[PDB]
Amino acid sequence: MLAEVLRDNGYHEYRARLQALLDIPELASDFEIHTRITDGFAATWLVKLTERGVLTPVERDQIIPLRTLKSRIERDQPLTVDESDRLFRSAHITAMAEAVFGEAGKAKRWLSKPKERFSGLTPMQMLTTQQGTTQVEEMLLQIAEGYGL
Amino acid sequence: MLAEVLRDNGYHEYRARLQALLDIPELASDFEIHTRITDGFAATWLVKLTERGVLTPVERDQIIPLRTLKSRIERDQPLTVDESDRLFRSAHITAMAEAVFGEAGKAKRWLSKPKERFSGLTPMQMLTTQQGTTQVEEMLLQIAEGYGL
Amino acid sequence: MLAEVLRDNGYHEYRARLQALLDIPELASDFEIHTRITDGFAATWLVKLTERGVLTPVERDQIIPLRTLKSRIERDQPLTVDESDRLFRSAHITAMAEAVFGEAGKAKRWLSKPKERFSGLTPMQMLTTQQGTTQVEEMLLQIAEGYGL
Amino acid sequence: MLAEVLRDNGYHEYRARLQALLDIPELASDFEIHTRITDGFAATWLVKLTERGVLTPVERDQIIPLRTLKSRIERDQPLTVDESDRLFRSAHITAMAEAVFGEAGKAKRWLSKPKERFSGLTPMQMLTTQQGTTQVEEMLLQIAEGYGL
Amino acid sequence: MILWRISAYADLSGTGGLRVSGAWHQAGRPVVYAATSPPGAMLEVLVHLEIDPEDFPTTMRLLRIELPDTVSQAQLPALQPGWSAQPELTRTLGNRFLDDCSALLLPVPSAIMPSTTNYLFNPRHPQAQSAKIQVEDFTPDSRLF
Amino acid sequence: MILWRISAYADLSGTGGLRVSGAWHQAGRPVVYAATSPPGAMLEVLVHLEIDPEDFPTTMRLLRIELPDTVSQAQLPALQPGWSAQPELTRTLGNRFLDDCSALLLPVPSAIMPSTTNYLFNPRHPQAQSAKIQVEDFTPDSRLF
Repeated sequence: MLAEVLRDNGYHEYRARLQALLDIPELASDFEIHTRITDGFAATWLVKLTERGVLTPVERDQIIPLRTLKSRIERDQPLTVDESDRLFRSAHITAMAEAVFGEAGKAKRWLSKPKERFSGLTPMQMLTTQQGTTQVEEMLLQIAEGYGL
Repeated sequence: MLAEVLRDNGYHEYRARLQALLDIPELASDFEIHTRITDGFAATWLVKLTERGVLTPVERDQIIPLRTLKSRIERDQPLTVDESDRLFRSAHITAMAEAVFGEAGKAKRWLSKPKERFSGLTPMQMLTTQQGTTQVEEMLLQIAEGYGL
Repeated sequence: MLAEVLRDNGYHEYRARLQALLDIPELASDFEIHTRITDGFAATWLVKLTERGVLTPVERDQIIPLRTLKSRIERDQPLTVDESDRLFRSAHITAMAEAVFGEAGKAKRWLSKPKERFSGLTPMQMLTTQQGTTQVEEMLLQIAEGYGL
Repeated sequence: MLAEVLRDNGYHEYRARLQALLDIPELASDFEIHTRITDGFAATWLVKLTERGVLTPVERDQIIPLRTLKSRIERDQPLTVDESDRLFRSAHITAMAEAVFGEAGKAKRWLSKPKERFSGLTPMQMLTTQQGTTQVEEMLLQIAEGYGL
Repeated sequence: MILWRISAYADLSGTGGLRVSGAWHQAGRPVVYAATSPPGAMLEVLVHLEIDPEDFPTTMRLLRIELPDTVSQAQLPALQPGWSAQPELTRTLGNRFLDDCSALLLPVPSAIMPSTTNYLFNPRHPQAQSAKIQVEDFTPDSRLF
Repeated sequence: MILWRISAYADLSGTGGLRVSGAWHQAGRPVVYAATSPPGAMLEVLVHLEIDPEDFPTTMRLLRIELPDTVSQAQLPALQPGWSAQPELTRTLGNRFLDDCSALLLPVPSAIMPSTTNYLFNPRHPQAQSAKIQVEDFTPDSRLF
C-alpha cells in the first residue's frame, strides 16, 4: 500500500486500478482503507469481479466458499473481516501487477502461471501468507526496476 | 526489502527475535518461512506463547477462537494456513518492534497502546488485516529512520 | 487560593466550577467553606456528581459506601464531616484542574492518568490523604506557572 | 511549608521537627511521605506522643478513639490510612508552628488557644477539613511575615 | 537573544514561585523558567509535568522573550554526575542565584536532552524591565495532537 | 550551522526513505529529517510517532550535524493556512526538492510548534559529504523520563 514508488506516478496507477476493482478512493487514507476492510465488502462485489474476468471461479472460493457466498447474498450480509481481507489481498496484487505490466491481460497471466523462484507455485498461491505476498511484491518491484522484463 | 531498511545489525536482531517466537531459523530463506506457515504451526505453540505473556488471551482469540484452538490440541492438529499466518503476523510485528525499540518491554507496551494514527486502535488490533499489518510495519520503520516530520 | 492562581481567569474560574460542583458560593470566605464541610453536604450531591461524570462509582464508594449512601438519602441525612471532606477534596482538585487546563475533558483525563511522580498512581488516587492532595495541587500550579524545569 | 523564609532555618527546622515527631527523614521526598502515611503509622507512636506531651488526650481522641487505639496496639495493627492522615496533620501543623515560633511551648498553646477568625475554634479543631488546615498554615505564615504578630 | 516560555501567563512576573517550588528553586521567590527554542519549552512541560498532547491545556501561551545580547548572565558551578537526581542541590543553586540578584539570567543544563540549555529568569533583577515579550499563537498548522 | 537528528542510525544515509514515506516525501528516495535543536528532534518523534517517554527506544541516537554556513539551501514557497492538513502539498514539495537535487537542505516549518523550523537533508546531493557528525550520548542526567 505505502510500499510504492515508481517515480511517484506508478502509485497513482495502482490506486486508480485499485479504485476500479474495490471502489476504494485514491485519496482515501490507509486507515480508511483498513476500516473499509473491517467494515466488510459487499458480497455482490465478488460476483461482479468474475463477470468482468478479474477472478477465476476457484480463486474466488479461495476467498469464500460459494454456498456461504450465496447465503450472504440472500441474507444480505457483508463479507466477514477475514473474507474481506483475502479479497483486498487479491485486488491489491492485481492492481499492483496491472501497474507494473501496464495491461490487465498480461498482469493476470503472470499472476496465474507457475514460477521457478516459487518452486512451481504461482504468485496467487503465494498470497496465502504474509511472507509469500512480500515475495510476490518484491518480484514485481524488481520487474518494475527493469521496465516490464 | 526488510533486510536493507533494517541494516545488517537490525535485521539480524529481528530474525533472532522471530527465531525465539516461532522457532524459524535465522538463516532460513523467505520462501522457507512461507513454507513453514503453509505447513502450519503447532497449536501447542500458541498456548506456550500465551503462557509467557507474549500474547494475551484477546490477541490469542484474534488468531484463533478458543473453542477451535482447544479442538486442535485435543485432535493433534496443526494450525490452518489462515490461523498460522495470523499467528505469523503477531510474531512478525513483535519481532520487528523488539528490534526497533531494543527492549521487549518497551516494544510490547507501544504495541498495546492506542494510536491517533489508527483512530484509537492499538497496533496489535491492526493485525486483523494484512493492510493493517503493513501500516504498523511502516510506523516502526519511520521510528528507525526518524521520519517524524 | 487566589494569588498564585490569578484572579482575572484562575480563581474566579476555580470558584465558579466549585460553585457548580458543591453549591459553594463564589464570595464565601475560607472559614465559611470550612463550616459548610463540617455542616455536612447533602447525600444527593454524590449521586448527582456521578451522573454528571465528575467522579466514577468506584470513586463515589471511596467517599461513602453505597448502602450507607442510599441510607443517607432515604432518611435525608447529611454526610458526615469526613465524608464531606473527602467529597470536598475531589471537587477542590477537579475545580482547580478545570481552571488550569481550561477544559473539563482535559482536566478529568489528566487526573485519571498514572504519573511517574506518583509511582504509577493517578492524581485522583492521591486524594486519599490530604498530604497527597497537596502534591496534586502543586503539580497543577507548576503547570500554570510553567515550572517543568 | 516550603514557603518559609530562610531555607537555612525554616524549611530545614520544619523537617527536623517533623523527623522528631514521626520517623520521616529530612530528605524524604513528598511521595515517600505519602507512602509512609498510606503504609500506616505504628499505634505505639500516638501513645508515645501523648506521653511526651506533644498531643493532649483530646487531640489524640480526634485522631483515633482510644478504645480503637487500644485495640490496634493489642492486635499489633498499624493505624489506618485515615487515622495516619489525621496524625500527620497534627504532626505537620505542630512542626510548622514550632518552626515559626521557635519554641515547643508557645507552639503548643497557640495551637490550643481559640482564635476570633475561627469563631472560637482552636487551630487544632480546624484540622478536620482540608480548607481548615490550609487556613491554619496560612495564619502561621502571616504571623511569620510582618514578623511577630 | 531569544528565549521562550510556555505557561498560562503572557507576562514575566513569575509570582507562582512564591507558592510553588521547582527543580531550580524553592518556593518563596519569583522566578521564570525559559528555554532557547519553542520545542525546548514544550518538551520540558510535556515530560516533566506529564501532559499528553491530547490534554495540552488551552490556557497555555507560547511567549517569545526578546532580550539584548548584553544582558547579565550568571554561571553555575561545575555539576558532578547524578545532579539531575539531587533536588536539594539544584534548588539551592537556583535559590542563591535568585537571592544574590547578581544577574538577570542563569543558564542551566537540561535533564532530558544533551546539549540543551534552559534558563532561569529573575524578575526582581533591574534588567528584567528590558524584556520585550510577544505571544505566538498556536494555529491549526502549529499545535500538538 | 548545527542540525540534529534522532534515529536508530549514526549516519546520514537515510536509505529507509527507499521503502517508507514521511510527511515531506513519498517513499523511493533517500532523505534525512533533521531539526535545529535536540528538543526539536525529540518533540517531533514523541508526538508524531506516538512514543511515550517510558517506551523511548534504547536504539535511538541523537546525532549532531555540523554543516558550514555556506551550505546550499532551497526555499519553500509561502505556505497558506491549512497546509499541514494536505499530504499532497507537503509530499510533493519534498519530492520535488529531493528529485531536483539543486540544494542539500530544505527548511520546512514545524506542524506542531510555531516559530520552529525543521530541515530536509538529501544524501544524494554532493554537499552531503561536507557534514561532520557525532553522536551525543543520552546520560543519566540527560534522558527522557
